[PDB]
Amino acid sequence: KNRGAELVVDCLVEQGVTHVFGIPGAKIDAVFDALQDKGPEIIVARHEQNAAFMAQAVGRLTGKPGVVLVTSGPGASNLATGLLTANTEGDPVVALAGNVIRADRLKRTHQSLDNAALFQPITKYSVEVQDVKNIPEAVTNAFRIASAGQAGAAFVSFPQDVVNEVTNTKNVRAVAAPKLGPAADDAISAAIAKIQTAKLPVVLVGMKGGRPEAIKAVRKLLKKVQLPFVETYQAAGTLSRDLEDQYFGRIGLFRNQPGDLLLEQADVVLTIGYDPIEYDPKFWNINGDRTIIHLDEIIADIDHAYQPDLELIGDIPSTINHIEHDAVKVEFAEREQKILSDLKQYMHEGEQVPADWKSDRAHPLEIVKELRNAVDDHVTVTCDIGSHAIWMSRYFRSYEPLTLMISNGMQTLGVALPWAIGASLVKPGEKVVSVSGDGGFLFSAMELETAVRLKAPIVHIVWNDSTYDMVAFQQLKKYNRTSAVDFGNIDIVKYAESFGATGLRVESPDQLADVLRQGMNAEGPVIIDVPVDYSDNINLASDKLPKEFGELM
Amino acid sequence: KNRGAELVVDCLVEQGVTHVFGIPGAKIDAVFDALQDKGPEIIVARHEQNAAFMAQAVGRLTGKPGVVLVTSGPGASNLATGLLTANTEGDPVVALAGNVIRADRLKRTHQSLDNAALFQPITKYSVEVQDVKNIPEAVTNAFRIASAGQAGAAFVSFPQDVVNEVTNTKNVRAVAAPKLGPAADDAISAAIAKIQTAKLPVVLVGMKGGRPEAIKAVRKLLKKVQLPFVETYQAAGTLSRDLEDQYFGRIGLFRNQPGDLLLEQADVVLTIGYDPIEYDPKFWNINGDRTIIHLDEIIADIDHAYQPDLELIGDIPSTINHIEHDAVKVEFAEREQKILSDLKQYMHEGEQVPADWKSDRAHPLEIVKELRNAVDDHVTVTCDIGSHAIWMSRYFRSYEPLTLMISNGMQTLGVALPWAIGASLVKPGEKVVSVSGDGGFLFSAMELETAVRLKAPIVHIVWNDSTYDMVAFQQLKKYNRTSAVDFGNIDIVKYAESFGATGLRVESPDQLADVLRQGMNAEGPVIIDVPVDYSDNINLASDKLPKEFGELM
Amino acid sequence: KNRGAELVVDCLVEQGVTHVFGIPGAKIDAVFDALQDKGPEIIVARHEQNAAFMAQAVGRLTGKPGVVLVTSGPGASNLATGLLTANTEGDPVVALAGNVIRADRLKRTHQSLDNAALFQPITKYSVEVQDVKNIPEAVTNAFRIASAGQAGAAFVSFPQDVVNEVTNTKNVRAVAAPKLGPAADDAISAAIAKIQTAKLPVVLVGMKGGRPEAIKAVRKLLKKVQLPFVETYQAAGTLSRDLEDQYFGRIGLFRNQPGDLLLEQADVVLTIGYDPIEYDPKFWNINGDRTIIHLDEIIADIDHAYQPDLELIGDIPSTINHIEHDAVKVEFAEREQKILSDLKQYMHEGEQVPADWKSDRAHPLEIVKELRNAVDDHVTVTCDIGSHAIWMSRYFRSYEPLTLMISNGMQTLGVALPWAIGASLVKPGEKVVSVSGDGGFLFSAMELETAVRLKAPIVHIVWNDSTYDMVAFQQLKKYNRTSAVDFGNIDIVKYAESFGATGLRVESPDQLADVLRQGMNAEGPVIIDVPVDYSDNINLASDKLPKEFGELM
Ligand SMILES: Cc1ncc(C[n+]2csc(CCOP(=O)(O)OP(=O)(O)O)c2C)c(N)n1
Ligand SMILES: Cc1ncc(C[n+]2csc(CCOP(=O)(O)OP(=O)(O)O)c2C)c(N)n1
Ligand SMILES: Cc1ncc(C[n+]2csc(CCOP(=O)(O)OP(=O)(O)O)c2C)c(N)n1
Ligand SMILES: [Mg+2]
Ligand SMILES: [Mg+2]
Ligand SMILES: [Mg+2]
Repeated sequence: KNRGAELVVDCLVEQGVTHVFGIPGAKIDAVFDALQDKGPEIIVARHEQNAAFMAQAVGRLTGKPGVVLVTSGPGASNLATGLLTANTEGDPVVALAGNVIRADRLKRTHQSLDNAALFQPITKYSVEVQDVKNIPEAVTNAFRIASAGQAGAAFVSFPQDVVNEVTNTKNVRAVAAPKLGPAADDAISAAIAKIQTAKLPVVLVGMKGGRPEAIKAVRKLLKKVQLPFVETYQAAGTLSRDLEDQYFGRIGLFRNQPGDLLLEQADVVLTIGYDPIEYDPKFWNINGDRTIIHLDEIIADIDHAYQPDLELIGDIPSTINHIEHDAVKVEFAEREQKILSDLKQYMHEGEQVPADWKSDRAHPLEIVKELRNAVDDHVTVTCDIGSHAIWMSRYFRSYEPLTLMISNGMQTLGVALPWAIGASLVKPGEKVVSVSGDGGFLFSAMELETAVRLKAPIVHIVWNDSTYDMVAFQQLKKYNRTSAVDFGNIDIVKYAESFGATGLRVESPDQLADVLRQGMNAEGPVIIDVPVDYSDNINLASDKLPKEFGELM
Repeated sequence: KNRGAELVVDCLVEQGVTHVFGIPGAKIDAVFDALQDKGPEIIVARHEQNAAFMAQAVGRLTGKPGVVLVTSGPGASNLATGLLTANTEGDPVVALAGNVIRADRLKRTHQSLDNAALFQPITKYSVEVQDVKNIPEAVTNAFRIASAGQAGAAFVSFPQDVVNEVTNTKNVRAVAAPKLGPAADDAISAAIAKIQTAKLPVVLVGMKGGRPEAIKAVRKLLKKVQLPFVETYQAAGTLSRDLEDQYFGRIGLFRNQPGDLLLEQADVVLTIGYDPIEYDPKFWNINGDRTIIHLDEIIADIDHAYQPDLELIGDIPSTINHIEHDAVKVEFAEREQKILSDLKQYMHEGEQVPADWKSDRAHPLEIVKELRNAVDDHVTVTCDIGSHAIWMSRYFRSYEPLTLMISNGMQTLGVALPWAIGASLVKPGEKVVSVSGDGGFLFSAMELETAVRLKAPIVHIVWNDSTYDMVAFQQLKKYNRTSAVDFGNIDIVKYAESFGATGLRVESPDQLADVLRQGMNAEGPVIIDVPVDYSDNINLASDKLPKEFGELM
Repeated sequence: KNRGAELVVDCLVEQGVTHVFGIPGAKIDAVFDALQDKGPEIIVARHEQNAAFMAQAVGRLTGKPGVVLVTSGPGASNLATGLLTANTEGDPVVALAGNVIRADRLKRTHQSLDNAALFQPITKYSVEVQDVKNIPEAVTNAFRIASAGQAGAAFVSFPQDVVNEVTNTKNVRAVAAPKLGPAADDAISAAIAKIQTAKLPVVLVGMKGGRPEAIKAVRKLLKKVQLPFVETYQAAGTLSRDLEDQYFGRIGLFRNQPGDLLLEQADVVLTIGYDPIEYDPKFWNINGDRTIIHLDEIIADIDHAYQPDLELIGDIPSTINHIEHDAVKVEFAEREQKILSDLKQYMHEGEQVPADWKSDRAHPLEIVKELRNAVDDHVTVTCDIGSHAIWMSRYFRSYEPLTLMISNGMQTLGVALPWAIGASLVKPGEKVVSVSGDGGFLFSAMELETAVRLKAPIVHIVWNDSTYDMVAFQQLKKYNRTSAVDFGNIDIVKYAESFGATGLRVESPDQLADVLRQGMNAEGPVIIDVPVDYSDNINLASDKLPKEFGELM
């Protein structure tokens, strides 16, 4: 029809977008109309927050920007947290939003605000198009900027008259953002030299080390050089079953893990795609004096506790390959071998249900174990935020890239189920597993209607305790009292059923394996109610292990 | 304990705040701890969005800022829409949010962002406190600005170390924002003179004419001077059964109502507390030279279609009282009486179900009528956004200030149920009615747990059609096709039941009266499923009436 | 012609603007072109900064916004300090700036930036017009907001294509911002009662008390009730020769003046149009409980040291008149008479050159005295920032509204000379005196070419010491050493002459009176070089007086 709206759809077509997540409204209507003629499939969301989470999941899983499309005013403002989350967790997302006509842009008029100014602090790129001619340029740059390292959120606002205006404007080529080359040669050489001369060189795999191509490169380096390593939460899946012996767990949240003690003992740390948001360096880079090699697609943030002696800036997998090719196996002296062994044993003890445990409900580690054992390595598992997520982030092994998805920048409640829906669209023919607490579940559970409507093969595990627990035990640790953490319980089975989904319940802890398998074999979306005992949770913040290990040394 | 957190709580105590809506988190924990010792009762929300909506309703109902308290990062960013909606709909709200420690404010660290920069474009006042001493000043000023005409949102962010820091800083007195005097005497005199000389002076009652004290003054003026009048949606409740003959209904959305024709025929229009966001002056102030008198607490926005001949700026009720005191009854000539008379007849016809109507579902006007007949004058009714809300906004009579609440600034989906919860807390012991479509219902339906937890006597009416209808019929008018408006239906009765609420269904249109009454007579929260036939909705945007009236003229 | 540019000019004509200060450039050309056909006279500045200062002076002097017109990029950005200064000193200014065409607004292209975002934090109103039809609305609203209390800066940006676009858009009426009524009667009565019952009530005249209409009202109040009073620097001109006995000087900068001690001894303080930027309440409102009555056009800022017991909010002059009408003469008991008398003696001693003074250069007080004696009451005197301005702000009497202009919000160097040029344009045919130090002189001395071109009868007094002295003596008090306060001297006489102006020099202190008079009797701009001895400056910050009065008490 030659409107600005058609230019928007044309960009989405050129970009290879297959799904647009959105909710329509008057100001953005023409784009939704143009999408009836051609373009990506519209996935109708039940809340713009969830459309944004779904777009985030697509960006994380495909490396190409998830797309969310909304109307003016509350349509756009409902995107705030979603875009903020994607923008701090390395996920490319392009948001497209309506606004009032240019002529009324300054007025007190229905659903008008400064769209661009609102998204400026929470996006890589936030613009409003004020001439129909500029649409293909603004949108194309939005895609490129969202994808370029470090990937993030891009926001483009369209005044209603701009998307409705008839124009003879041409589209532009979807010029793909090009990758950087590997880090400079002298820097690669210096890193190899730092690793070979080290008493105990260790690898810290972070956010951008968790991409598939980076994991593949990391694995070769780890196997050849036989470096011990650790994961941040978003680096989950770096581990392969072959590397279990060199693996020292997931660091984060509280400094009391074997990975912390390993990092303390290292004299050289090679960090890969490390965004410190996942775990501030003031937590691990302590004790004193150790070499930091910072390997990433962008330069490091300088911190009191993070002053890289060496920066290898460039494309991450290429850089890792250069190191791998010329580095040789590292030989450990006996002192360090013993250290590695002890930490490995402490690690194994940390993963066990306590000897003095008895309960009418499952221990978190029982839920983790049974879940891991009922789900194939290749199945994508998404996780929400809370005490369950501490357990999952630490103890749920993952062995394939992008099969354990966690919000570890913004720690945003409600992401798990919509992430799973985004995942299922990206992985047709595959089950997707989502895990949340009961608090976070209701943040986005209305999107279960979307899952049912799509007949998505999603299995949602709700850890049921009836509190905002992650807040609660930290409150007890600081103040010895809780505040605003209690709510009533709902019937999760019947909630599921009211949406036309399947609802299951682990009625007693011994039924865990059977019910989980039943979910994996059920038709359509499943919600599983899993009662959990959280009395052991305060130990997630316990300082026993760093003290024990300190006495040993 | 004497922390910054105690200073925050002391301010709430001095402000006379009885309820704080919020969700705790690590960064804002100390304030929630301090609220255990004293201060307002904490209402735990199931989403910060709903906490903000609840605070908005308290603000609208009480004239004192509703208070919402949230943690850093996604805690704060989830407030965006809530605060924006309050900021543009005249509702005083104070938001208090946590942030990361000052030393790390610039870092990539968990849940960190420029809180103040984010809320700057969508609030009257958006600040971050960087010294514990400044807390009582920042908070007190936030309350005053939130309350001062025109009322809106204020946002205050606290870095974690600021609220945890021990200090001997003194509280400040809660100096209440003072009301203004009436508009200048000469402006009042001139306004009276222009009204007395008019062939057809009419009153347009707007957003700030909808406050109890303003409605009280407005009614005396209307009664004595015998002016025809019209309401904006947020002026609902201005009407008394005694003023029905002077009442030409609610204007808004589409220019096709008797109220539009009244305004066109007027030679003098007195607007009262008129925020043009409810209905742009370009829609009604057309086809002819006409005198505009702007009575408000703030100066007017100048528009092509709104250039006031006179501005009466000052305290609204006292200004109206000065006019009422010296104005006298207006005498209509026979020509103008017939105009008024004909418009009243057109109005009556518009409120009727068409004669050739037959359906297996309720007509929207049957739902409006039966609902109104089942609800006592004093009961607060909240409304959501959509086609249902158009029928309610036009045809649901209200006879008391603050008994029909509509989002007529941002038009935000999901407000109705959380608004009903806020209302129930402001008016303990009273039923509160909430009305939504099936689309908007799921935007906020998770807050049903809160309602059940409080044993709130809320009765929620769901208009069931299975689409985003308001978008849909407008798409058909423009494009002769819809886009992205379809979703599946959920079982509303079973949805309600899973929360421990009561679910009812109008299974056939003849049971509407009984089922409504059954809801009004139940204990605890009720959700009512009401099937509706929307085939007449397209006529809501029809130009038939202005055309018919044009020929008559 | 009927482009957007013509709509801009039509707005200036309707506003009654007689002078536009500006510098042309490609992006804003059309407006400058349109100004050749009709509208205000263009005054070409030699720097946009100075164009802003000149507009600020016009706003302060006329109460109608000074108007500045600049191009895109560095044209607009050169306005920052000027607008920031106007915006915090109560001066109405409207800035009109160009920008890049809409299509290229997001590009790296010559002179493009987000204009509106830049000016957002430093203006009352900062907007960009994106549709030619919106021009008349945006501009008219800019004038009203700049003028509305509290007056400040409004900024409007025009993309080049918007102002070059041919349009049938109509102008809008220049609807003048309406006056508020006085404060409410009950607040007035209460203030009168508190004043009558006071042992020692005093008036603090502030920024918005310095307007001609307010001073006029203030004078009646002070005369009838016989209240002692003090001025802030921007309240200069409140004094008349008849009120000298009730006059306790100008407060500000350092707490060591009779006015501070007066305020301390007072039990009731009526502040008038008080913006605390001129002197923070934490300096004067100390050592004891006292009643604060806040009289202003806007609500007060609540501070630890400022919690008004009463707020009288409304039109300032009317509110004062209402007080004056019903208040009666205050009777002082002997204790208070002695306090007042003691303070007048201290005040009189403070205005004298020390007896032990001997120097080969003038004492600051000799310059002040001689200048005052060489300048008629009506002549506007503008002042810069520095040690010279402390002497002037304290000791230069003014007897007429708007005849001593000081930057007491931002304290901006360089204002004096451009302010004098603005003044000379507001008051054609009158001499204007400008006073600066040698440091601030060069901040804006290039505008001397503008003064010479206009043949403006300006006499500029340069206090010559060869340092940034106000910084220097303050550095010595804190650190006992200076840093970066020294620069070389220029030949001020030759500087003046190179511009085609007259340069004079006070070669010895005894020629002070005659050289100044020689400047006042000269034709065209004159710069006067006056050597000054700053060895007594450190006493401006001396704590001597408050200690002596403390011992006396
Ligand atoms: C949007 C948002 N609000 C608040 C928080 C702070 N917060 C962290 S964990 C938590 C509660 C988690 O509760 P739940 O989902 O039931 O999981 P559980 O800890 O009980 O296993 C909250 C409110 C957050 N991370 N995100
Ligand atoms: C947060 C938000 N998203 C989108 C819109 C645009 N919008 C206006 S009405 C409507 C659909 C309402 O559907 P429903 O609640 O089922 O009521 P119905 O129209 O069917 O009566 C939408 C999506 C909006 N006003 N607010
Ligand atoms: C734009 C700007 N830069 C710096 C300052 C800081 N400052 C305040 S007073 C002063 C000294 C100015 O020296 P001068 O004009 O010669 O006056 P003097 O003190 O020597 O009389 C300075 C630099 C300022 N007020 N404004
Ligand atoms: Mg829980
Ligand atoms: Mg619907
Ligand atoms: Mg100097």
